[PDB]
Formats: sequence, C-alpha cells, structure tokens
Amino acid sequence: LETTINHFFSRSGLVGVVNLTDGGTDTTGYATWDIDIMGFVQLRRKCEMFTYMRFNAEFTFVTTTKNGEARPYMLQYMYVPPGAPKPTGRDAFQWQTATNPSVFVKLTDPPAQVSVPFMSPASAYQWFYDGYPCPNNMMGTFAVRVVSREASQLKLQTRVYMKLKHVRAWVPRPIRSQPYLLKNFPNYDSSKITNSARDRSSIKQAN
Amino acid sequence: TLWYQTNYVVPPETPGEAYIIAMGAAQDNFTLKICKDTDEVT
Amino acid sequence: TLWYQTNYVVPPETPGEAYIIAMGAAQDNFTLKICKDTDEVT
Amino acid sequence: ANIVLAYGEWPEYCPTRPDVSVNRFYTLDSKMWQENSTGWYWKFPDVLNKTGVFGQNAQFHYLYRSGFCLHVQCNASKFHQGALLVAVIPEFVIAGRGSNTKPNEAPHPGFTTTFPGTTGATFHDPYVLDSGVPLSQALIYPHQWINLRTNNCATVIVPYINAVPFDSAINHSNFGLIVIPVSPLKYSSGATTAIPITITIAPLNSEFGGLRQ
Amino acid sequence: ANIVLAYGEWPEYCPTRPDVSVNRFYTLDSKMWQENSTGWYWKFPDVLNKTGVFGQNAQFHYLYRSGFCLHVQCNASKFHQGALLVAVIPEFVIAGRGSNTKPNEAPHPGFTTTFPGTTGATFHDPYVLDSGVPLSQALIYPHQWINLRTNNCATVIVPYINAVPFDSAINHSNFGLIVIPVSPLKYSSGATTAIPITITIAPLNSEFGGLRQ
Amino acid sequence: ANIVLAYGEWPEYCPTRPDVSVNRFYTLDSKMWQENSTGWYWKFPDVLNKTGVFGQNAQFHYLYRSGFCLHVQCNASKFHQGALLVAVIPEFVIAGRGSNTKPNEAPHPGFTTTFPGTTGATFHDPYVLDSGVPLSQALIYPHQWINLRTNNCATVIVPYINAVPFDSAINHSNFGLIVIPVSPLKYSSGATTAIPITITIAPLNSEFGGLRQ
Repeated sequence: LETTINHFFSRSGLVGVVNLTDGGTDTTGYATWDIDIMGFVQLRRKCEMFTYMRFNAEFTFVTTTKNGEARPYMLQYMYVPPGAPKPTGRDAFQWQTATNPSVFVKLTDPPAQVSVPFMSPASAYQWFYDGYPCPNNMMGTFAVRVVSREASQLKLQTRVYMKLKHVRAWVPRPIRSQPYLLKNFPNYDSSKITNSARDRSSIKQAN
Repeated sequence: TLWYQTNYVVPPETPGEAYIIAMGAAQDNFTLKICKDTDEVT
Repeated sequence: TLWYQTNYVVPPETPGEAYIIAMGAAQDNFTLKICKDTDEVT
Repeated sequence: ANIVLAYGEWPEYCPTRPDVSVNRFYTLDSKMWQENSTGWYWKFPDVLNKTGVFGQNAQFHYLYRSGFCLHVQCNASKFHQGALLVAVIPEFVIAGRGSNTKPNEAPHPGFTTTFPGTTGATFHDPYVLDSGVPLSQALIYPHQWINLRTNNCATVIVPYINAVPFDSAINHSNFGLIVIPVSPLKYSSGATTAIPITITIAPLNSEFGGLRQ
Repeated sequence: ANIVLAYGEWPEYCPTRPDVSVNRFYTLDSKMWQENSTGWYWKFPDVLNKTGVFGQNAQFHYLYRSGFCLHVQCNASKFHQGALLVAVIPEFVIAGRGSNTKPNEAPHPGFTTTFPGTTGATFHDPYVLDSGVPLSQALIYPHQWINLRTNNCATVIVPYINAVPFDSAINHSNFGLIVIPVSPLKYSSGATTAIPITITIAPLNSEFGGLRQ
Repeated sequence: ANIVLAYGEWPEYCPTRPDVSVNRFYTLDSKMWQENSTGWYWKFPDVLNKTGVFGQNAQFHYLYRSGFCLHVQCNASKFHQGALLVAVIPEFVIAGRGSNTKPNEAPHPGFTTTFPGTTGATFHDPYVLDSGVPLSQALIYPHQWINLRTNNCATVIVPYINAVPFDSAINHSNFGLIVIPVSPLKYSSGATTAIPITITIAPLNSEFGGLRQ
C-alpha cells in the first residue's frame, strides 16, 4: 500500500526557507518567495521521474526569530495568484487588495497552514516542455510581512513545508542519474560523466 | 554465473566476436516496505 | 523516380553491386482508338 | 511482424479531417549506419512540416492533433552483426552540454539541434541520451530491438500524448524517435561497410484547426 | 526437432525416488571440434558421479536404476560444413591396442580411459571404434546424424538396458555415447576455426537403493 | 514450387501408347554458368532422339505427338547473385547472321546449330534471341524467372502446339527452351566460380505411329 503514488509523494517535506530583516534604511520588511517545487534535489528527482502531474498542496509556515525565542507579533502571509502583481514595498497597496488572500497569525500561535488547489490552465503540470513559448505553468507567490504601525526591529526566519495531496502522474520516464547544473534546465556536464555503476576489479568476481 | 559450454564456432569470412546484453526486472511477488530518502544525490 | 532511401548494406565477402529490372504493362482500363500504320519500319 | 502498441491506446479522434492525401507512407531518406556511429533522433511533428500536403496543411493551420504509425527497416546481409534500439520518447527535451551555472553563460542547444527537420540529427553522448538520463533504463518507453540475426523491421503505433487536446505543430515537437546502436556493427573485410536504415511514417487520424490564409 | 526413441521403450519405474532435484538439465562443457579431430565418447553413469545432488545420491547408495534423455547441440555458422554421427552403445567396452598374446604382457586400458569422467575422452582409431568393430555398421545402434546443413541438434531417449534390474553406478558404466566426425570440418579462411559441441543430459526416472552413511 | 501451365491447357491424348518406360525423368547434363556466359537453347523433340527407349520409339516411328513436363534447377550458394530467364518458344527458328541479300550467298545455320542435340547450344547475340527479335518482350511466351535470392527451380508443363495433330519427330523440332542470364553472375573471391544448371524433362502423354522396322 506504501508503493502507490499517493504514498510516494504525500509527506510534509521542506520546500523553502525565507529570510526577513525589517530594518532601517533598507526598510524592505516584506519577503516574497516565488513558489516552485524544484527547490531541493530530492523532490526534483522524485518529480522528474514522471512527465505529467496533477496535485493539490498543503503549505505550513513555521516562523522563528533569529536566536529562536518567539514573542507575540502579528504576521500577514499573502498568496499572490498567477497573473496578479507582486507587492513592491512593505506598505504598498498590493497588501490591502481583496483578491490576494491573507492569513493573519501571531508568532506564539501554532504554525500557519493553508491549501492551494490545481491552478494551471492546462489539464496537468508538465516539467518537460519540448518547444518554444519553458512552459507557462505557475503556482503563485507567498509574500509575508510583519503587520505593525511602528517598524518592528526583529529579523525572523520562516520555513515553508509543503505536502502534496491527491497526486496523479502520467507518462513515466527514467530517473536522472547525472548531477544538476541549473534550475529550469536539465543541463548536464559533457566532460566528467559519472557512471551509473561503481567500478569493480574484474568481470569474473562478485565484488 | 555464465560459462562457456562448448565453443563459439564461426564460418569463414565472419567476425568471431559477439556481445550479450543482460537485462533484469522484478516479478509479481516483489514487495517493498519502509520509505526512505535515496542517496544518489547530494 | 527511384531514390536511395537509406543505403545498400552488404556483409563481408559479398559483392556490393546489384541490379534492378523494371517491367511495365497496361491495365484493364487501357483502351485504344484510331488505327494508323507504324513507323518502326521503312 | 510484431507490432508494439504504444501505451495500449489506439490513436482516435476527438476541425477538418483530410483522410485522403495525408494518410500515406511518407518515406524519409536512409541513414548510413557504420562502425563508429552514435545514434539518431527525430522530432516528429516538424519532420513532416516541409513535405507535401501534410506540411502545407500543418503550416497554414494553428491547431493540430494526430497519432503516428512508424516503420523502421534495417536490411543487412546475413554476415553482418549488431543491434539497434528504436524507442519513442514523449517530450524529448535535448539538454545542453557544459559546466556553467550562470543563466546567460550556460550553453543551450540551437534551433537546428532541437528541431532537426526531415534529415534528423546525431547524438553526442548516447550513454546519457543527451539529456542527463542514462539509456540503460530507456526501455521504460515504448521500444523495440532491431537485432540483425532475428528480424530487420520494427513498428510503433504511437497515439497523441499531450496535456492539451490541441497544440501548435510548429513551436512544439510532441515526441521524438531515437535509434541507438547498442551493439556496434561488425563485419569481415570485403562486405558492405555501411548499412542503410529506412523510416516510413503514416499520420494516423490527423485533425487540423484554425487555418490562416 | 525429431526424437529417436531408443529401442522403442520409454524409461519406466520398477527404493527412493528423488523426482525433484535430479530431473534437471545437467549441462556438460563444450568440446572444441576442429579439422583434425577424431571423436569423443562418454561413459554415462559415471559422468554424473561428481556433479551435485545426483553425484551425492549415486555415490552414497549401492543400487541404481535410471534412464536418460540426451541432448547434443552443435551450433556452427552457415558457411561451415561437416557431419557428425552421435550414437549410444550399450556395454561399450574399450579395447586395448597392442599385438601381444600373453596375459600379463598384453596391454589394457587404464582407469582414466575406461571411465573418462565429466570431461570425456577422445578416440585413437575411430575407424574401429577402439573396440575392433568397424563403425560403418555402427548404425545398428540408436543414432542420429548431425549434418551441418540440415539441423544442429540431436536427442536420444535411452531406457535402462541391463541384465539385472539393479546394479552399482560406480563400478559398472551401463552404456556410452560416441560422437564421431564422419565428414571432416571444412571452412574458408577468416571463419571460426573451431565449433563447440554442447551436451545436456536429464536422468529420467531415477531409483536409488541401499544407502551407506 | 509454383508451376506455370503453358497456355492454360493440359497435355492430353487424341497409335501406340508406351505409358511405362517413356514417362520417366530424363535428366540432361548440367551446364556450367559463369560470368561471361550468354545463354542456352534446346530443340526439344530431337534432344531425346538418342536417349534410350524414347529415342528408339521416336526414331523407328513416323508419326509423333506428345507434351512435356520440364524442370530446371539451378542450385547456387547464398552468396552468389544473378537471375535467369527460362522460356519455351513454339517454332523457334534460328536465324542466320550476315549482311548479304543474295540467295545462295547469304549465310544459313548448319545442322548442328539448328538441331543442337542432347548437349544444347549457346547463343551468339542474346539481345536479339539469334532471331532478329528483341528479348525484352520475350516474356510474351510461357516463362519463369530463376532469381538466385528467392528460388532455385522452375517448371513448365507445355502441351502439344502444332498445326497438324501428327508430325515427324526427326525433321521438325516442335518448340525450344531458352535460358538466358539477364542479370550476370557475381561473387566475391574464394567462392565457386561456376554454377551448375540441371534440366530434367518428362514426356507426358506420348503417342507414336507408323513404325518402319
């Protein structure tokens, strides 16, 4: 039962890590993180085993401070859907928009948790698109800010844990053995090609 | 193991060197348990 | 027209030159009209 | 002959239907397979974008959907020896060969490498399929072995594999063909030093849409 | 293939019966047949007295009764030519070669010549079968021709031929096999100079008795 | 094998009938076909006027009527290549080769050229069939192709074709056979430089009349 796709993918791993400063002259405050599931090599190798995929996602935000102690401070997470403009500053108008859903949660509360459905104009996500427009499948954004009035003087460090749900896959393909070089390109190295089987002494042994 | 039984006979005007491809798969009885992350990647 | 698609492969100890005979005839739809003396003879 | 039906699905309909002049055996030129050859690949829906009625009705339209009936002959004498692996690959993306991690300094394949045309293109590293993926498990795709001591023919009926039921036939190559000489060609002296490989394809169940005069 | 049933009798029972691990295809090593070869013979119930479960259950017992299913492959190219004669001989007694009429001065074959083992032995005078008997009428036995332009295989199902229904499998070789190249091997230059001969035997209907631990 | 029935008529009766010793396979000697060969022809009812019982019963009689069952084997190795055209010709009149228009100065074929006998005769200009008639349309006769990569045998059942139901078997050759190497013989060095051609004929439904002792 633990060999199906729904158990091969559905497990709350760690996708991303977002920093935040909220300082003085560099009064950024916000921290946008374009969300793609190809961050860490493990999930990319498990997701490039297939050609087409379709899934919902559960997102869990676990926010700590620099040292680690957490004081009660309001935080706004904001999901910018595909096509909507990203926020530019801490207090721009793209923060008070009603289309962009927000989650208001304190630091002392349990970690935040939302769910994002299938949001592609095609019938399924495709990672290998042979042609000309990388494809145009996207999931959105997750800009986060400290809700306050007087500038907060702390630097947080959020973690974004993703779990896939209701996963369906199509057109299996072999597993990438060569190392990675870029994010959105399967570029390998021409020289120094690593063999898929470690060498042994001779062909008439069992090493 | 894979042993030479008799010989590799070959008629005239023919290369006396060939190859053998080995392939392998599981069966209907193959069952897998305990999920764990792999170690081919770094 | 008659084109070389891929190649003309040949194993060792074999002549790599062959021939193709072309033949041709009419069909059941072939109909002929207006008699006339030929011009192959003089 | 034995037919390997790709993914167990027949190419079916869902737009004009020519049904007369495009369901004919388009025969590509033969490839000369030699001792030190590496392999060949063909991006399909732009192989036939320059050949006759199918090229005319695929360039002047905007939407496209069809399957294919492939046929790969490789006729050699009874004294040659070797093996080929013919396999279709859905969404066969050619990777770039380099060791650069910067965006506009890393190499990328050109237009002639990604879309070879009606003359095909050869591999550079057939051990990694020019995609960073080892070919040893490339048998996960629909495939046949052309073994030069059992048969000389292969055939693949491949349906339409795409996420959108209609797509442009010019800016998106659906799937590719890859022939690879796993076992090299061997022959005694005095034989034909090169073996021809012939490919004929039939566009089963073609559908075209949105034609711009 | 065509099976020559020896003497028109199937090997039947009459004591333990293994029936599991001894009814398997024991495959002997291949013999390299060349131009100037002479022939080969095998004494059967002591060919398999050193190979696995049948050797264990034939050495540790005292009474023995079984038949055999033979298989002789000889795979050569379509440019080689020649012929073999494969024949079983009940009670194949190897004679000694000499010209002495005195009892303890006349020659006699050694233990390695009478019982060759799992590696066989070659003839010295194949015209007289090393027994003073001409091979031209050796077709009186069960036999097949391995002609290298018609087939490459032979099979002999041989029953139990003995005067006593039980006998020792160590001190009495029941019957022998003899392969003889009647027509020699011929080939043009550049071909494989030696042809392998493979023999697989199956001990049909084995019975063992009186086991001494 | 595939039999080409000449003109769609079986040789039938209409006089003594031997029916025993003349309906046997008369086998002519083999012709050595080489690279620079031209062709061969046989005038039939005087091929067998010197061979045994049919020759005796055809020389000592005055009236004759029979059909024929032909068989032309040409056994070559699988490395030779070429093609033969075997065709029967009713009333095959050999022309003379010259450029003279005067009656008793123009050339004429001799007795050995018109009636070759049981050893046949070779052509001089096979492009014009030695009759001023091009062989390209010689497929209008009953004929077969002996192609050395598909088959090695041909057979022609030819009936009695004559304007008078009885005629002399000595002074009138009814019809002839012509084998012509359209595609020449090719072979690599080290093979057999000449291919034998064997012809066996059977006089189906023979009838003889008016025997002069």
